[PDB]
Parts: sequence; C-alpha cells; structure tokens
Amino acid sequence: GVQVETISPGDGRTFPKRGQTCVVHYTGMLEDGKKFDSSRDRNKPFKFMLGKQEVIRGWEEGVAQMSVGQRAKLTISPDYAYGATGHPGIIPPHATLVFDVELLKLE
Repeated sequence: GVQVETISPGDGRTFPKRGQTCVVHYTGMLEDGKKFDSSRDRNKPFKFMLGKQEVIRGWEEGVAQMSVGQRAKLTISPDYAYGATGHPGIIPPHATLVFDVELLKLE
C-alpha cells in the first residue's frame, strides 16, 4: 500500500527503534482535495511509538522506513490507511492519503 517518495534523505543509518517514539511533522493531504491530517501543532509535532500501531500502517511502516532528518511524501492506500471504513468527511471510504512527513527525531 504505502510508497515512500523521499525528498530529503536523512543520515541514512538512524531510524526509529522498537521502544523509541518518533517525532514527526507532516502534512496529510488527499490525492486531489485537501488536508485532513496536518500537524500544525503549535509547540509540539506529532509523536508515536513503533510496534504499538498508534498510527496507520502507512505510517508505522512509512515512518519506520525513514531516517532521522529524512523527509518524504508518502502515498498511502486503503490497505495501509483506514481500509474502507474511514470517517465520513475526514476520510471517506477508499481514499488514498498522502503524507509529507519529516522525521524530526526520536524521543
């Protein structure tokens, strides 16, 4: 499902680990409509843990697949997003999600 279209590679060796938190800044836009998932978190971008599925696959996968200081435009598919039952307005069914994520650091 998910694809990783990096823009800025990161160091290339430092990625999240099982037990670390990821600190990411992202833009979640839809194929051709708008932003639904954006992290314009005043003073604290989004964070989550790897192996606890607190995000969709596209992310656990996608972001795990990114290194510290790497930014990518990930394209996620139903299978890796909110499959079919999305939330009618934010994520209608079978909508592809696009996430311009920047892995800031691990916590």
